Amino acid sequence: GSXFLSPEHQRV
Amino acid sequence: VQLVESGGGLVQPGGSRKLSCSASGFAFSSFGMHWVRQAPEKGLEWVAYISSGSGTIYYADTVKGRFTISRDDPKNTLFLQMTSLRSEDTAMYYCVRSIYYYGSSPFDFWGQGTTLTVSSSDIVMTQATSSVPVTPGESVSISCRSSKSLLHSNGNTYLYWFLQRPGQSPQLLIYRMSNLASGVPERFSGSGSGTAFTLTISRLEAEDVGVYYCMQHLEYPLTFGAGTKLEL
Amino acid sequence: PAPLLAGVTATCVALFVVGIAGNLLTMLVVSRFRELRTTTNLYLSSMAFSDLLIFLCMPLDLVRLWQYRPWNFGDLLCKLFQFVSESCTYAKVLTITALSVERYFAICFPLRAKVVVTKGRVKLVIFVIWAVAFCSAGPIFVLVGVEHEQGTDPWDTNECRPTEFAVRSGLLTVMVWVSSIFFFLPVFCLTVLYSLIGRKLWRRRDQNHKQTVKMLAVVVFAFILCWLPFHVGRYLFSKSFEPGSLEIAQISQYCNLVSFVLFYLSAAINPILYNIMSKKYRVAVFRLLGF
Amino acid sequence: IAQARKLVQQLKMEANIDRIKVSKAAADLMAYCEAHAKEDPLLTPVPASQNPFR
Amino acid sequence: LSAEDKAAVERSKMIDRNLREDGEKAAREVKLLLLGAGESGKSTIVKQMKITGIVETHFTFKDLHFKMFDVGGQRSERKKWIHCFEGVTAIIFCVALSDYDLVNRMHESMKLFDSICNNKWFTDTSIILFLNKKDLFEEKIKKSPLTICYPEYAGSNTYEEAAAYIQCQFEDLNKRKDTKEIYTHFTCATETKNVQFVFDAVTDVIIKNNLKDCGLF
Amino acid sequence: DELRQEAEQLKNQIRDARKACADATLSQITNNIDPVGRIQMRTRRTLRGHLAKIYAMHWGTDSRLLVSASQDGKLIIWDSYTTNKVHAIPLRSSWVMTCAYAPSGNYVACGGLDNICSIYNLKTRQGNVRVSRELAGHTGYLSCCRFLDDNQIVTSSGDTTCALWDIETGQQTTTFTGHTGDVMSLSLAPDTRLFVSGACDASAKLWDVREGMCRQTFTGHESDINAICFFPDGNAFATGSDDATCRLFDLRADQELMTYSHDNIICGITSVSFSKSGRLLLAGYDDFNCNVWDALKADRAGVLAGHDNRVSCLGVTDDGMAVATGSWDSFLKIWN
Ligand SMILES: CC(C)CCC[C@@H](C)[C@@H]1CC[C@H]2[C@@H]3CC=C4C[C@@H](O)CC[C@]4(C)[C@H]3CC[C@]21C
Ligand SMILES: CC(C)CCC[C@@H](C)[C@H]1CC[C@H]2[C@@H]3CC=C4C[C@@H](O)CC[C@]4(C)[C@H]3CC[C@]12C
Repeated sequence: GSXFLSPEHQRV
Repeated sequence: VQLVESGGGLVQPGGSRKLSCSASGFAFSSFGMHWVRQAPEKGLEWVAYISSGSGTIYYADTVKGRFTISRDDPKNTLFLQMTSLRSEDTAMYYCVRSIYYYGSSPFDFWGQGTTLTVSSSDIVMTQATSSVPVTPGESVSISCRSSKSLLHSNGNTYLYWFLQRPGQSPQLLIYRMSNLASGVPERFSGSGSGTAFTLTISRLEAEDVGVYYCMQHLEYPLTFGAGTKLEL
Repeated sequence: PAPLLAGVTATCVALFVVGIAGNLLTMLVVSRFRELRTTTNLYLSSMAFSDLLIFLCMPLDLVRLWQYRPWNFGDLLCKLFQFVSESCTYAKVLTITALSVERYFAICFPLRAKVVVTKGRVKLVIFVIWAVAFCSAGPIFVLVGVEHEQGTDPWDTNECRPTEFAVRSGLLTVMVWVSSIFFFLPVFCLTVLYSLIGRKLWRRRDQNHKQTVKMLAVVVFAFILCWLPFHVGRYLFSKSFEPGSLEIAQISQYCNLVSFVLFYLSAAINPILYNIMSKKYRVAVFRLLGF
Repeated sequence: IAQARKLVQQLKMEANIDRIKVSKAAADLMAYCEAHAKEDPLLTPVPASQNPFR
Repeated sequence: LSAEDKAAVERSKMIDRNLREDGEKAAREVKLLLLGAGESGKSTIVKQMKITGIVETHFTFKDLHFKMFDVGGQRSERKKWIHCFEGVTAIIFCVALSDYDLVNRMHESMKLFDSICNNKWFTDTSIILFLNKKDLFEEKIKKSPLTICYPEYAGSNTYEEAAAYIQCQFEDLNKRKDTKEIYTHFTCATETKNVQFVFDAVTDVIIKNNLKDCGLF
Repeated sequence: DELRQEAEQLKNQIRDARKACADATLSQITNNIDPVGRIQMRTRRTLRGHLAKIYAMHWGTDSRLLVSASQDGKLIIWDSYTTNKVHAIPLRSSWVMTCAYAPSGNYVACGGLDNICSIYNLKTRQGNVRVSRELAGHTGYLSCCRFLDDNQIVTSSGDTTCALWDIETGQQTTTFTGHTGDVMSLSLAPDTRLFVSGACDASAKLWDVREGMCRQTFTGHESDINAICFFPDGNAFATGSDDATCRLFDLRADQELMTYSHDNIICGITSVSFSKSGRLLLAGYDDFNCNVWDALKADRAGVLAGHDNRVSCLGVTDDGMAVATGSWDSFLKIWN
């Protein structure tokens, strides 16, 4: 299962 | 075929004992083995069973958790380790061989028995008569009844009949209601309705007196009738 | 960005059909034909079952590469479709390692193998592999769980992504490193054993031997190509959740979709890779089918 | 040479038999089939109630 | 749903378990079919090893169990029973080198070899060919020419040229060159070497079979 | 010679005598009877447990227990109803080509390339199967064996001869000589007063058990006869040969009655059996698919296709309920 990133990696 | 039982004697209540049955003259490893006790001046009672290969072990409710049955195939020995013995365990213990395949005669050979003297839902099989006075040469019918129908869906009615001659181990006469055992004369015949069964002796002999027991093999624990006595 | 997803989904569906067909054929042939019930076929049957579940989990993963933020399929589902996936992956790689070991013992030590390896000692290997695969992927339950962001209600932004506990504590990074064993140990085992088999075959002499070492090299190359991007991607996903990383925002999500296509490509091609050159298998698939 | 004489005697014993006509012999096989048609489970698929294989 | 039928099922499983165990033990065995067109050399390829239809010979070499079936005693139609040995590991064929001047016998052995090698049952079964009577062969070739059996033989009447010619003539009879091999050994007085040859040929056969099973060919 | 001519003169005399009786063919007589239609038989039980090729099977007279022989040296007795193995007998010689089950059910026999018929006692005071007797007179492999009673067995052999054996004494009571080729099959008559043997000389010979002579010889087949079965009436039999043709012979008419052949079928027949009525002829083939033939109209009623290998043996139960086909793919199937 390929890790996928949230389209919201704002890290704010 | 020979089964010799050892280990009996006078045991104090609460004590332990180990019973051994040494099989001789047959393929011991391929036969399922049973322990059947007979209390003094009382009838047969099933105690325990071990399958061939020791895969399946069953015990009576009376002895469950106290008695353990084990098998030694290389040494042809059957064991019954009895712990926490009480005075109701005073009986004659019999070693029985039974093989199960289509057409098999289960319970066909019984050992001579060992005497143990401890000091001080189940299917009910009913035998109405306890004693029958007989004369040689006549027909005798021995009736047995069961709480539940012994006829199974496969067509087999599992009612076995045994004769215990005086001072001798019980011998198998009829298996699965109608089948006559090996070596038994054809004077004996079994017929039944699935809940009520009869055993007919066509002509008597002096070698037919004894107690006649009916056993069911429909389900465990295996239960016996009180026994019908034949006297001259 | 928007059109690429169409290609990646269509490729996945194609791999889905090819993989399911191959795995079903493998299992059916092994089940019905006694002559094909060999140790190798037993390993491939287990591997076929593993690929079958990796494929059954494809619709859920394809959903997330399609929609991520509105996910409302359930927390138990989110755990289950990433646990069976990461468990079957680890059994798939372990089964490949077991096939390489069996091939090495069968070829390098032919007579000793006949005594040592038996179906009894192959069923045990299958059980051990499956147990290890399940145990290794058990922490996915403590890691992959639906989470919601404040400011919108629960259904509005749930994403089936690893928890934030896994990201604040170094749980993820540790488990992307623990998974890396599933790459390093098989790649080393396959390369060393296959090279030894090639050495022995070459020393003995033939065109057939050349074909054999070509096949061994092809399986090694397919393993490396399929799996190295996957592990690199998951390691980049671990670093992505760290501060100072915005370039890896693009790098991981792209390496991770290339690693998605390769991941399903592996399952589609593996029955073909290990069974195409077995004449008994081909004649039995022809016997099983009308053709 | 001994074998040939035995073959001659055997052909003597096989030739001197009474043969019935094929018409009067084929008619007996059909009669056996019609008479025993009902008691053939293979010809007529028996209902599963009295079939021992389910 | 069952009663003393559970006990019957248990008996059935115990005996099929024994059947499975017996099958594994048999699979470890190496089975060899010994053939030939007389007792010219078969008796010598059975003399060293210690153990009416089929005479089976069981011997162990290097911790491997071999079963060798001599079917010469079966005077019957071969095509009716030859399929029983379809799964034999290898076929051992014995040819006497001194039978080229005797009657025809060398031709008969070649006919038997061609028939056995090209059966539909032995398409992939390797053959270990033994050329016996090596000691006798030199005396015959120094007494008579080799052209008595093979009229097209151009060469001297010496052991090496004649014996290599016969080996070629036997190895050229196989039409299944793409699937099977013929392992030819000239039977020697040192019998540690005949068994060694058989062991080596069987090891090669097992390796090739294992490669076929693994899917690497 | 003076008497070699008489051999080929008598054969013509027989050919003429059996042509005077051929007034009408069996096809003509059964032209207006109705066809059996399409026979659809589904596999009910699959008996698995034999590791190698299954070479022979025989049903018991109780129609439930069957014995099967395989090249692995095991003789398994099966319970068809429950698929349970009642017994597994290890054989001294694994090259077993035939097996028979006694009518009583107390004994089984097997034989093969060792040239010995071994009788196994199934009902013993112990719980094991023991070798009761090993019959050794035959000088060729045993192709078929059939029990007459507990103490009498008839065995065919590949040395071109058949023999009647006394199990108690182990001696050949009677030897049947006359086949030039290897004898491949036997079929006992329902009365057990006659039996037929098919050999590799493409002839089927009728043999009477009591006086040991061959009453009739049937030579329609063009190739080796591999299977023979009596009709339930006992007045006809059917043979199976390597020429991909089954034919039916009448004892009383002394000639072939009808031929069962199809253009699509080019492989030999390994086993032949009849249904309880006799209407259906079941033949095993090398195409991996069994074929059902209408015995009266020579039509092919149906096909039994459930093996991946040659259907080496075939048997129908005495009550006609099921047919069992064993095969070289290591599996026995029960069809109904
Ligand atoms: C290096 C350390 C961390 C070990 C990592 C892997 C561990 C957890 C696992 C546990 C179970 C093991 C696997 C179980 C079974 C097999 C099949 C065998 O035919 C080859 C080895 C192989 C594939 C083993 C190697 C990997 C293994 C040792
Ligand atoms: C994913 C979870 C829910 C289920 C996992 C089930 C696994 C452990 C099961 C399902 C099917 C099983 C296989 C089915 C049949 C065989 C053939 C046998 O000769 C050896 C074992 C083997 C190869 C089994 C191994 C274990 C197996 C792969």
